[PDB]
Amino acid sequence: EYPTVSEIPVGEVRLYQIADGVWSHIATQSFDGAVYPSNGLIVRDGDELLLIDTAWGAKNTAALLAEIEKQIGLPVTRAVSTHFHDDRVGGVDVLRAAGVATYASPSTRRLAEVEGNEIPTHSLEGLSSSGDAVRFGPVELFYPGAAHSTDNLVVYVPSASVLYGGCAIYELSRTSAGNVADADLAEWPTSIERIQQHYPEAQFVIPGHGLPGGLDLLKHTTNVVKAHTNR
Amino acid sequence: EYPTVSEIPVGEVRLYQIADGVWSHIATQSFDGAVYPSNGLIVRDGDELLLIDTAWGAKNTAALLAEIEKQIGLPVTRAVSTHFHDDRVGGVDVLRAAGVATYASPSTRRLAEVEGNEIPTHSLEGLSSSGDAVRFGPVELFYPGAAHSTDNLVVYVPSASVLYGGCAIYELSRTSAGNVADADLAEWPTSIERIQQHYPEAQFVIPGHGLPGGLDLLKHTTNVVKAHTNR
Ligand SMILES: [C]=C([C][C]1O[B+]([O])([O])C2=[C]C(Cl)=[C][C]=C12)C([O])=O
Ligand SMILES: [C]=C([C][C]1O[B+]([O])([O])C2=[C]C(Cl)=[C][C]=C12)C([O])=O
Ligand SMILES: [Zn+2]
Ligand SMILES: [Zn+2]
Ligand SMILES: [Zn+2]
Ligand SMILES: [Zn+2]
Repeated sequence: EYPTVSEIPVGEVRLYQIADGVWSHIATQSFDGAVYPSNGLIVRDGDELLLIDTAWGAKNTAALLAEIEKQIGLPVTRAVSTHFHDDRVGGVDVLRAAGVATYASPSTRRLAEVEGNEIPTHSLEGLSSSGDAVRFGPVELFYPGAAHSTDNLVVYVPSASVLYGGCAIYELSRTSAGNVADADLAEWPTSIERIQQHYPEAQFVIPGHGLPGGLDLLKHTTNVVKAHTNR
Repeated sequence: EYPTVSEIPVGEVRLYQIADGVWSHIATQSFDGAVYPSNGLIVRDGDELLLIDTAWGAKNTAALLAEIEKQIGLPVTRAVSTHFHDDRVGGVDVLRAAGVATYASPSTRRLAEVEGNEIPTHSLEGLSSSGDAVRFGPVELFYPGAAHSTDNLVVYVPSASVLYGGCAIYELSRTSAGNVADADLAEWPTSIERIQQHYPEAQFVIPGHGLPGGLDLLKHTTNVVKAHTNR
C-alpha cells in the first residue's frame, strides 16, 4: 500500500492517509546518481493543517502544497522542520512565501544558518535537553538526544499512535548508515532508547526515508548504527 | 537521449545504441532504500552478440534478453562479468539457462563463490596481473589493477572507441564514493592511470552506473576517490 521509491517520479508528491486527519507525504529526489524517497507528515488541526518537514527542496515543496490543496483542501498554517539538513528545511522559503509559519528548535535554526540552508522563522522552546517533549497543536515534539544530528526531533501523533522518526530512524531495507558526518554515533542508540521509553505504544513508525513499520524500526536503526560504529 | 535512472521502472531494460554494432544496456534496482541505474554493454560479433555484464538480477536479466531479441534479434552467445558483485553476475544463471557461455576471470569466480554470488562457468585466462590485456572477440579485456574491487575488468571496443569502465568508473553526477568495502582505495587512482595510458584514444566512456561521458570520467573518478581517501 505505501508508495515505494520506484513508484514516485521526481518532482511529484504523494499523500498517504494513515488515520483520520493524519497523512504522510512522500517525495523523491536524485542525489549522487541514485533516487531516494523522503517522508514527512501532515496532521489536521481543527480546520487547518500542521506540516512536519518540507518535501526536500523548493520544487517538491511547491508540488506538496499544490497536492495538499488538491486532495485535502485545508490550509497549511504551520510547519516544523525536524533537523537542519536540506531534506527537512529545503523548501522553507516556499512555505514562508505561501503564508505558512515555519518553526524549528533554536539549535536547528543555528545549524541551518551555518550550513547555508534555509532557516525556519520561529523558534521552538522547551526542547533543549534530551528527553524534553512539548505539545505543538495536534502533535508532541520530542528531542531524544543527539543521533543522526545533534538537533534532531521526533514527532508523535497521539490520536493515531503515529511516531515519525525523521532521519534518526532508518527503514528496515536500509542495512548501512546514511550520512553520518553530522551524527553523534556514540549517543545515537541511547537517544533511540529514549524514544522507545517515551512512545512504547506507537503503532505506526515512519522513518525519514522509506517504508514505515512498527517499533522494531528503532532496534533496527540501533543495530545498523552500532555495526557502522564497529566498521 | 541516454536514459536516466528516473525514466526506467525497475524490471524494465533499455538499450542505447552507441555505434554500429555497439549498445549499452540500462536497468535499475533498489538497494539500501535507493534506486540506482546500472549499465552493461552489448557488442555485435559477426551474427552473434557478446554481452558485458548482467542487468543486475534474474528478473532484469530475463528482461534484457527479451529486449535484445525484440530490438536486435541476434543471439547472445557469450557474456563476460567484469567483477564478482551482484550487479555484474546476478542473472548469470538466467544467461546459462538460455545457452549463453558465461565467462569471468578466475579471480572473479573465486570471489563470487566466497560471497555466495552466481558464478560464471568459463574462466578468462591472461588477466591476473595489473596491465594485462586479452582479446575477446570484438573487444579487448583489460585488468587495470585493484580499484573498486580487486578483480575489476574494463572493456574496450576498438571499432567504436568505446571504453566500458564498470564500477571502477563513476559518472559525473556521483560526487561521493559508492560501496568501497571491497575496494583498494590506495591503488584505485593508479589503476585508473593504467586505463588512461592503455586507452588514451577512447571517445565514449561508460561508468558502471549513470551517464556516459569522455575520458574526463577517469579524472572525475580519481577526484572522488582521492577526496574519499582524505575523509
Ligand atoms: C538517507 C539519508 C540522506 C538524507 O538524509 B539527510 O542526512 O538529512 C539528507 C540531507 C541531504 Cl542534503 C540530502 C539527503 C539526505 C541519511 O543521511 O540518512
Ligand atoms: C554504485 C555502487 C553500488 C553498486 O555497485 B556494486 O558495488 O558492484 C554493487 C553491488 C550490489 Cl550487491 C548492489 C549495488 C552495487 C558502487 O558500489 O559503486
Ligand atoms: Zn539529515
Ligand atoms: Zn534524510
Ligand atoms: Zn561492485
Ligand atoms: Zn556497481
